[PDB]
Amino acid sequence: AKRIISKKIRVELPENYEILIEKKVVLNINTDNMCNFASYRLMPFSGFIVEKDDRIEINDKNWFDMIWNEEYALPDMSHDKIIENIEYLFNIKILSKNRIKEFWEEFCKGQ
Amino acid sequence: TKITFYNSVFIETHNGNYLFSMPDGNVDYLILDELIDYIERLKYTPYKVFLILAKRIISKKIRVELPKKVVLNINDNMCNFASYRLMPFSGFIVEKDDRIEINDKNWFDMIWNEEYNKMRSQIVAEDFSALPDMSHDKIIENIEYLFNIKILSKNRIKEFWEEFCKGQKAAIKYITQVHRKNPNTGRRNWNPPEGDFTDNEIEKLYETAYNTLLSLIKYDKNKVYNILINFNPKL
Amino acid sequence: KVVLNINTDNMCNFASYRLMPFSGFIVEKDDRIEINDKNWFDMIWNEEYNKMRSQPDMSHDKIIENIEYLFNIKILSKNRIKEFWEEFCKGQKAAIKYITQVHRKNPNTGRRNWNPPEGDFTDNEIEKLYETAYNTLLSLIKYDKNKVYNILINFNPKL
Amino acid sequence: VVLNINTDNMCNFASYRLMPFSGFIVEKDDRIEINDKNWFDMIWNEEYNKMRSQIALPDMSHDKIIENIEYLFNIKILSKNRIKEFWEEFCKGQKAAIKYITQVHRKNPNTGRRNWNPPEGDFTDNEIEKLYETAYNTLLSLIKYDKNKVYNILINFNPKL
Amino acid sequence: MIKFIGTGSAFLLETGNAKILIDCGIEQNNEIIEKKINEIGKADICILTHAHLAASGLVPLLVKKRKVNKIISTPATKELCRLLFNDFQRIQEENNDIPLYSYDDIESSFEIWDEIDDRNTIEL
Amino acid sequence: AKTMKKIYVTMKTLSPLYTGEVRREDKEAAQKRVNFPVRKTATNKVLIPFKGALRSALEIMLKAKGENVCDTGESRARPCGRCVTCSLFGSMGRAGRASVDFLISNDTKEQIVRESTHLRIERQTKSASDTFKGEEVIEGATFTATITISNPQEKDLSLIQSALKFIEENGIGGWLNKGYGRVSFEVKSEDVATDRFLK
Amino acid sequence: AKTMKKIYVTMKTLSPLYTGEVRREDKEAAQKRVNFPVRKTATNKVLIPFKGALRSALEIMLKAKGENVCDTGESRARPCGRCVTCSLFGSMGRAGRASVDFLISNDTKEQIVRESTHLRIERQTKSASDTFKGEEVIEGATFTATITISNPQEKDLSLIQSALKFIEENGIGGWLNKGYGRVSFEVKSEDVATDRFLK
Amino acid sequence: AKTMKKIYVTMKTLSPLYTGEVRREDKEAAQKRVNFPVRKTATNKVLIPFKGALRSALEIMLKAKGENVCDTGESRARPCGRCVTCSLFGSMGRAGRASVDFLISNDTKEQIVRESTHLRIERQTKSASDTFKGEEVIEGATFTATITISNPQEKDLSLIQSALKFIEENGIGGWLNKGYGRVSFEVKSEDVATDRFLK
RNA sequence: CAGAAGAAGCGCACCUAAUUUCGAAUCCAGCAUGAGAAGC
Ligand SMILES: [Zn+2]
Ligand SMILES: [Zn+2]
Ligand SMILES: [Zn+2]
Ligand SMILES: [Zn+2]
Repeated sequence: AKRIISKKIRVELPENYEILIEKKVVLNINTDNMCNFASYRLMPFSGFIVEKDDRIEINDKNWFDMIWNEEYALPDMSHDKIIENIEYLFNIKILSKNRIKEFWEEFCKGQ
Repeated sequence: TKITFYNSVFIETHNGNYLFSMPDGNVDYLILDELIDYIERLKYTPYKVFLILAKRIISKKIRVELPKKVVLNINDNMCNFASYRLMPFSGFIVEKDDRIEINDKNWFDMIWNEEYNKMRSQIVAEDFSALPDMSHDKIIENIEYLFNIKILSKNRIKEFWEEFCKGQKAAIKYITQVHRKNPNTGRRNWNPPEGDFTDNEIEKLYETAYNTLLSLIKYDKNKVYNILINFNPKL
Repeated sequence: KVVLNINTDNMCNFASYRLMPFSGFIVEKDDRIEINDKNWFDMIWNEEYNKMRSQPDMSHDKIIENIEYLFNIKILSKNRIKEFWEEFCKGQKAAIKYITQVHRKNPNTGRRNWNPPEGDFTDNEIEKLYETAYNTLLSLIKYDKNKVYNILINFNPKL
Repeated sequence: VVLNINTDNMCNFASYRLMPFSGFIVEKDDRIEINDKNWFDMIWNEEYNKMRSQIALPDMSHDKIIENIEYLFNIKILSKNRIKEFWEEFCKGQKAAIKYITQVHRKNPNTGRRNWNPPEGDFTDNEIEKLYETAYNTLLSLIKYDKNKVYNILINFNPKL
Repeated sequence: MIKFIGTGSAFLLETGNAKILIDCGIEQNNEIIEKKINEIGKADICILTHAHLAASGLVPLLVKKRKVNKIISTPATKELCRLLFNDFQRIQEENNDIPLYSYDDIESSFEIWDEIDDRNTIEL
Repeated sequence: AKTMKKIYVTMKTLSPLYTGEVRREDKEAAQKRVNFPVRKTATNKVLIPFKGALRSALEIMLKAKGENVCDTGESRARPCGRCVTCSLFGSMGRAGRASVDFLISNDTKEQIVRESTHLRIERQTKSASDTFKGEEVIEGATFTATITISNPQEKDLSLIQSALKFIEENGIGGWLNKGYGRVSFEVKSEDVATDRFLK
Repeated sequence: AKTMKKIYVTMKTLSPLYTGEVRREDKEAAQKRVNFPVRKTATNKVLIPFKGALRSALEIMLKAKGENVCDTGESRARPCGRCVTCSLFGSMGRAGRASVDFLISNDTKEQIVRESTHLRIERQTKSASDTFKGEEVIEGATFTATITISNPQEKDLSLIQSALKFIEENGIGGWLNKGYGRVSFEVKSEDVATDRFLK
Repeated sequence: AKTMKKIYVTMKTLSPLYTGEVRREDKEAAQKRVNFPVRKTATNKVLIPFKGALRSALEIMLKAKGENVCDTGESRARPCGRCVTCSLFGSMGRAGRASVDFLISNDTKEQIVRESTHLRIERQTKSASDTFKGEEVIEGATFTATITISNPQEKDLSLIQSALKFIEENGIGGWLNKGYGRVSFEVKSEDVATDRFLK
């Protein structure tokens, strides 16, 4: 604790017991031209939502534009090769619906 | 709100020890080369500094921010592209009385189906635009008997009148729908007769209700209203 | 020809077009395929529905005692005497019809359209007071107009 | 003004001919066009394709369609649940309706079973299979017709769908 | 907000819509452990860092008292904890002290047990 | 009259909730699709009447305690004007001192209203004899109200909280005998000055 | 009046239990994954209807005794308003004196609801012709309800207890003849005051 | 009606028994222990389907006898509603008079369930080609189920005992062809008044 | 810095997870009070 307070870092020991951080979502799109269709005040909008540290910011194409001008193991087989191989092994009954089910189950846990 | 002045206003609330521009206490928000040491002099390095300078102070391991209803996103697979984490999403912002929801195309498709079902089921053919025969007394007799036993009720007479205002054809549609014996359940939409009976008798009173209401649609509106107003005084 | 009677003010701009979802009624004419809103059809539904629908004996000294009692235990009121006097001025028949309407006990609920007596009355004394109101007002039916007005004017001074 | 809606399904309310509708007033260069939901689905695919980029149905006549749907409704193949779920997939787009009728008609390669409801009554196996193919062809022909006429065809067999 | 319960150690992080738990475990009195377990309340998730009994030992006790809906951990931490919980129950029963949970609590704890790897973002 | 008691009331549903639609046009339009519509605002929010529930609660509780409380509720009954319920809720003379707002949701019908299937089952055959659909409000739905007592007496918040416990125990509205309407209340009582707005 | 009976009813589930989802949105959401969803609250607890089971129980037993009871199981059958079942659970004239709550589980759906595979076997080839998935409540899961009887009478707890025994024998919920829904009921009754909340 | 036939059936296994687990979570929890888990309750007791073997037994023998009977084993079949098996066990609208409880054991899994090594042997090398581990219920295990028949008829006990003789000679559960499932049923039937719980 | 108790191998696969009926009926929609006062 003494060494990390020496690194200017606040530390709360468990023999003791405060700011309110709150991540917010910013529209950043102008909600003037807005109608009511089915008793809901709605607007179809095209945008590029961004997740910034501490803030989710919905952002119009103006955003992508500015950021566009600013900016600008496992083996390998083609997509059609994968579909053709799983098609053949499905009709040769090596790959089954249960094997594909558990491969999807383990792939949903990570790679 | 404990406020202290320095050569700097050090307001110390319970929501953070704010300081607009170095005290010896813990400082949470710094509302701010010469600039870097001032932050280095503060013990318990601040959570956020509200300011080229930002690039450097980010690399000094410090958070920055550079200067209504709650907005809730309902749409979530993003991508690294152009540095910032990001996704393409087209959607709909909706402005509720206490919130702003960010919905997608499935919500609008849902409310499109929910509105289209309301739209398509409001006008039913010739609204406000081969019937059997019965004497007026026989109509009075059968509607009175089927009002005493609970087949032709006040709600049935009311809903007869509302559809018969919308034309003869809508009234025939309503009467055919009420008399319809569903082949999967063997049941008509007539309210069942009160009093001890038998299924042949009950089916014949249902048939009597069908023929007496159908023989009333051929009559004039005023004559229909003056037959039914003796039973349901509203309509 | 096409006329848009729907208000064109509020319109979003998605996909570089000014689009707006509407839910209305496309309506035919001699040459006008007009798009008329929800309110227009509430106009024509109300218009068409409204168009298709629009097309005994007792003593006077005992009568005074009865209307006093029934005005003091609140069965007979200023409003009852008012509508009784209007129906009396529209005829004998309609006033008997109104007295019948008020006294009519609905078989489904067993409720008459009088005002309930206040006080610790049980069931059949309230029923006897309702019958008393029936026979008192229906005995007042046969009397001449001047006598009914002088009888009612003690209780409801407006009528 | 340029209506992009077929002006059919028009009832006669009193001395008035009209059509319940929901669409979009897409005000453009001088058109102020009235385009339906299919245009909005195209527009949504336009946007949700363009924005990402920065990172043969048979003809069967209408009266034969009512005749076949009626025959299949009385022999318990096109039940009210089938008409309801077909309507829910039809309002979700025609492609989802192709997917649903393909899924229900697909004779599973292992079991040999289709997902229709079995015919009630005496029918041979070849006859039952021809009835299942009739169900596929009739609903696949119903996918082409527009939303209003499909609602009129399906409302006479399922009153709540 | 975060509560530091710790006998047993645990980290309850009440978000405001859930009660997420970190490392319910006991390295070493059974009654005060049970009272301290009752002090946590119904938790939506019980996240396990590692498969040591200092951070996983009380997980079957939490499914005895039905205080956890899902026990997420790493796929190797789970398999480890199979052997770990049967060994802890073998030692506890073998010592003739009254078992703090049972083998059925072990089984049912692995009935609601999900498993994710590193760098896999769950949203619950 | 210098003070005003504001009781902010926050009601969370511990059960399905139903309160029927009273508006004839809205009821008919919804009865084309669901036989028992729930009461709804035009802003698509759920509205329970709250003054009658509180008044009925206080009338049965205060009649049980043996107090001088009349029975509004009997057919065309006249409030006496001398009870505590006539003081807090009104008589034919003076109005009620407590303005009881409707219990309006913070959520919209898409989020809290579900159409549910209810049955009548024949006893001997044990099969469905009747079927109907009813709109209900989900569990955990949060509703708000603000009771505003003008000329506040000292036993006014206690009676409101007692009525809130009675509404918790009997249910707020709708099919209360079937299990619907079981709720819980949170009471943010306060005492504001009447000249709060005059700056 | 002046007292209210409170029957605190605790179910322990002995066989598995199924009561299907009634809400159209929740059912249509779950029929993608499971062909027989279970009734579930929005706070993820299991919901069993209890008033109809207690009604139906008492109607069968009192019709078998010969005591006069109406039938409210027949299609659109008007309640009589004179029988003891009409006094306890309700008629069209007078409401039910017994306010039966919903049987709500003490535990969450991810702790007592399991998804199960059911079949139809061809009687001749002894081979699966149909496979469906259904959600069931596990055995030993505990449900709670309060039967809150206003205007108490003497035979209103015992008949309820009698009806509970019938629900112990026949079952509650669905799939009652395949063995689903055999349960045990434990009862704790108390005559709470009607003015208990008045502080 | 006025009576109800309660048939208490005690079944003793005369060979190993396998009824496979239907719950998803119980199978996925046991997939690293036993490849064929036994259907057990959450009270750790073995749960066997009983309605469905009785129906299949009665349908096969009544089809063999030539008496009119439908097949509720063919895929998505509709029970006719007229045959006797539709009376006892049910149809789509009339429901089963014979409420057939699950065969819950009298003991726990630790006493009756054992984990076993089953094999597939090559016919030309006489070698263990596949080894797979499955649970089974031991011999002598006792299971109990109560069949409660409402509206009792004359040929309802006799048909159920005939069906139980069919399950005695054919088997209950899975792996019936290998020798698994051979049992002995013992029946004690009694007619109870439907108003027996009133007191 | 946390648990620990005659050989050998194996302890895995596959299918199915759908279908259908019902979604109505009924009662109620009243009553009461106040119709004045004051300035220019
Ligand atoms: Zn460790
Ligand atoms: Zn009073
Ligand atoms: Zn009755
Ligand atoms: Zn049959």
